[PDB]
Amino acid sequence: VYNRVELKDRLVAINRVTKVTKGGRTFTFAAIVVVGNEDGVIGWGLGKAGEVPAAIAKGVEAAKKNLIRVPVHNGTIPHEQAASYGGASVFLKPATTGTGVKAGGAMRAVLDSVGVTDVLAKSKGSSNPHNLVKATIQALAEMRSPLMVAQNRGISVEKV
Amino acid sequence: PTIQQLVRKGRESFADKSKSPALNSCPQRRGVCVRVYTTTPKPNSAMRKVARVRLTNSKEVNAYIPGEGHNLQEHSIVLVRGGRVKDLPGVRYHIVRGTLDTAGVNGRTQRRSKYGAKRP
Amino acid sequence: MTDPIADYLTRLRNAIMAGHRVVSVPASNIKKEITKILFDKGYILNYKFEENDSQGIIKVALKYDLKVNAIKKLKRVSRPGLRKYVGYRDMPRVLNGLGIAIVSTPRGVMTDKEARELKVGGEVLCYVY
RNA sequence: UCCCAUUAGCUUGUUGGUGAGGUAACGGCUCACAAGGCGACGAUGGGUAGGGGAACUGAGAGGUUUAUCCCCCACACUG
RNA sequence: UCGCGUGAAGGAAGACAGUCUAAGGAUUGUAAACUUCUUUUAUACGGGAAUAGGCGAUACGAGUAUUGCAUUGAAUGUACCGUAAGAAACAGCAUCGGCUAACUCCUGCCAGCAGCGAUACGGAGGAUGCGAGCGUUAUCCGGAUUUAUUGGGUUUAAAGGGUGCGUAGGUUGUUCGGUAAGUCAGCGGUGGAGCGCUCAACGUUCAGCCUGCCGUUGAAACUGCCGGGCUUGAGUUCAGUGGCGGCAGGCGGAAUUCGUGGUGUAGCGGUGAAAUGCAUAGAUAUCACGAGGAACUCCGAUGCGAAGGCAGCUUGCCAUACUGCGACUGACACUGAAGCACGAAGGCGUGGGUAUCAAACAGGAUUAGAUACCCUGGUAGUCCACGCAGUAAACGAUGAUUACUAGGAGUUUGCUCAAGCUUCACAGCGAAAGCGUUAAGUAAUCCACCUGGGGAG
RNA sequence: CACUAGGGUAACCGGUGACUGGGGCUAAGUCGUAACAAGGUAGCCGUACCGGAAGGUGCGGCUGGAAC
Ligand SMILES: [K+]
Ligand SMILES: [K+]
Ligand SMILES: [K+]
Ligand SMILES: [K+]
Ligand SMILES: [Mg+2]
Ligand SMILES: [Mg+2]
Repeated sequence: VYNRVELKDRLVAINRVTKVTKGGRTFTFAAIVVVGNEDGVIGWGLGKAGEVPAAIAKGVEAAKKNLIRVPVHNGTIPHEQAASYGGASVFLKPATTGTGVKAGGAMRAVLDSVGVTDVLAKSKGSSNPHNLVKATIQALAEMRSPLMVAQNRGISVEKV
Repeated sequence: PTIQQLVRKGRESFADKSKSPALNSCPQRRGVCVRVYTTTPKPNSAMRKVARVRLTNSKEVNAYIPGEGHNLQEHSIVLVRGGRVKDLPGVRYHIVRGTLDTAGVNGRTQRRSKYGAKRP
Repeated sequence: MTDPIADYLTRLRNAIMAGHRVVSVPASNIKKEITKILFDKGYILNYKFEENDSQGIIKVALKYDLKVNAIKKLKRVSRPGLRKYVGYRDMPRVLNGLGIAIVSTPRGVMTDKEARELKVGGEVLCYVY
């Protein structure tokens, strides 16, 4: 995964995460954030702070710190790709130019942050936000451009 | 399983049961009020009005009476539809208000069509 | 052995996973054809055939970048338990045209591109990309 | 071209041959030697359905159901 | 199901409702003042659906004129006055979801879920959907991959048969030729753009699939079949090395039980403490002789067997494994539904035997009770032979076969090498614990099994 | 020859019956404490015998057990 170290922020989900102590229950606040510039660079992070704005800010900082470069062309994907992370599995396929993003939720947030316009996306695992976004970014990272495939194989006129 | 195992045996698909089996794939049935009594919910502690009714399809069931104030009594012809009550074991049917012997709720000004009350 | 072609694909895949540079195989005619197809399509560095007292040996030197192999996935399609036959009008595209499918045809053993050019179908041996 | 092996053997004109009769017509269709035929690729027995194109509905795989319409089959209180 | 109407443009913050004595929402909403009539009503004109005697002449076809003919029906449509005049409901507003003040109740109630019993119940005011409809119930599909060929799984969530042998069936190392069953190809037969509805649903026409079935010609890479080959898989032979592998016959010492006799006398035994029990008509202990039954200390943690299992010594008869040969045959292979065989302990039947231990049973203790745990007795059983029975946490909770993929620490045998035997541990796998060359990694073949929990094996 | 009608034995599909036994859910009134910690006698599987009841004991097996 090429790290490639302005991107807008998208809040995927927040969680009311608790703790048990003899005195009582102490509550934290977690948040998954994805940063992207709709260009081919997307990062994700997890903020774990007390207040909701503090958690969102920490997640934004973590997502900005951890960024990768996703090879894209126009607004579609070069080929179909399936990837599983944890209890979640994702499948992405290219679609027609006048189709838009056909998926909702964490998949929609990740694909909007990466800027892909036309894509057919389906989730076959669980609806966990962490594993879902991680599987989607893994699927995007394992994606090879036609130029990259040509460079790895040799000649660039292999498709003929 | 292997391809030959599937060829020899195949796959078996079950049938989903119907949530209202006493209706016999009908929207509503007609019955007579065999008994009219009151039951206690399974953390609610109310007094829910129910009627044991013998339907014309040769079946006896328990039907809840929604609303406040029922003019029904024993040996009354009622219209019974589907729909169960969560906090009451047993009963799984409702009695339509404003049909046959059952009368509409008096003094109702909202949700009138669900309790058979005309426009005032 | 049950599926020698699947065994050949598995040997190649295991060598790629282990990051070896060469891999040896007990030779066969259809496997000689498959490795020739792979070499002319640009997935391995080179090959060599050694005709010994046995059926023979195939030695394949794989292709690595300046440390990623040129081959990403090998998938056997027509297994003995379920044979797959297709025509030229219904032949499949592997990795949306960026990968190949080795196909045995009455005109010989070639890829899906050459098979669709020659208008002939047959057995789909494997998907390679 | 539906389920049941908590349905394993079934059939005695049943399988074939000769001859005759009968039929619009071939034929155990019927009437006067050899013995067979059919079954774990499900005979036989039991339960339930009229069958298709349509129609509805799934990216596809398909599936559901014959409400109107069209084609075939069966029937006209019961034999 | 489709289409239309219930009016169109201006008119400041009336009266009456709410929420706060004024302000905000209803609200440009009403009231008047200016036009239009789709539509309703009254009148008139009113289509379309209706097309079907001579003059060639082949003497008859056939081509040309005329005649009446509408159930729908004042029905489309067209036109004329005088008028906004005749025409809007239903659901839900705490989250999922679009939409919030006040009064009730504090049971009555409501719910698809988180549930509230109120930004959830009932009303009043406003809000939000849809709209001649709006909701409730019933039925069927998709999301559901909740039967998974495309497209799931079985160590611990449901899920590997107790283990083998094997029938039908499924699968088939390498190579040289034939054939054409599967497969592939060709040729035949068959089965979106307009137009009209004033628009639309809807009618109607052509471009467009026939990609299902059948016939007829060709191709030979792969599967199948036929005819030969090869030795690497498989098997046979030979040599070496084994072994708590099976069956059967003999031989043993320690401990312990009983009977009969020497010595000897105030207790022994048991428990947390005791007691029930044995013992001066002679115990425990101790020395002998006689008669028996059961189990095999040290080695001893490792090895063998398909599994269950197998341990004193020795012999006989069997089986089997591992390694190699320059010996042989030539794919003879894998798996395996039915069936068959074996299968711990406990249990059953007949005949033996019967020392220890010991269900049931009896007594003594502890407890509120003790139908138990502790103690003392004690019969089946535990042992042998033959025959039934067919179960287990029969477990590595992990089926068999084949090929491939990293390192460390030990160990046994055959000699640094190859078999086997167990724990840390790359890639990879997994939900995680973890597995990791003896995989739970990468792949192929066949079998067994799972589809929410009880009911219920 | 067979449509029926008649007797009789045999099936299958069904009702009812003096009396006699499981299961589910709601109450929880009573009686004990079996399991979860070494749950106060480690637990569980098979089998046999015996108890108001959960259970107890004997024989073999397992760790899905402590503790040494
Ligand atoms: K480990
Ligand atoms: K207890
Ligand atoms: K205990
Ligand atoms: K065992
Ligand atoms: Mg389990
Ligand atoms: Mg096993």
